[PDB]
Amino acid sequence: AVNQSSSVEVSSESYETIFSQRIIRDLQKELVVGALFEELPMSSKILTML
Amino acid sequence: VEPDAGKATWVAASTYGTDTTTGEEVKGALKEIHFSTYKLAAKSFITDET
Repeated sequence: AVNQSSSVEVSSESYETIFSQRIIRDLQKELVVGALFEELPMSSKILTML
Repeated sequence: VEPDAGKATWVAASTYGTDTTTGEEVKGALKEIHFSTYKLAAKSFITDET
């Protein structure tokens, strides 16, 4: 398997292989409802108007 | 390789004339010892993948 040959030369089991420090990610769904509508600033708790 | 004894027979001393005994010993006898040579051998391989 990983442990190949076995007649006759020196070969190991696992943890021989090089590892990588980069991270990959799939193509996530686009962001649109969270970044479309206008902000209204407030400064209390409730806002009232007529 | 040589051999050793070699037994000279003593003479009672009644007679003269020479008139000498000598134990009848082999004048030149030698022993050959012969040597022989063995061979240790081994083999190892390396597969083109490891």
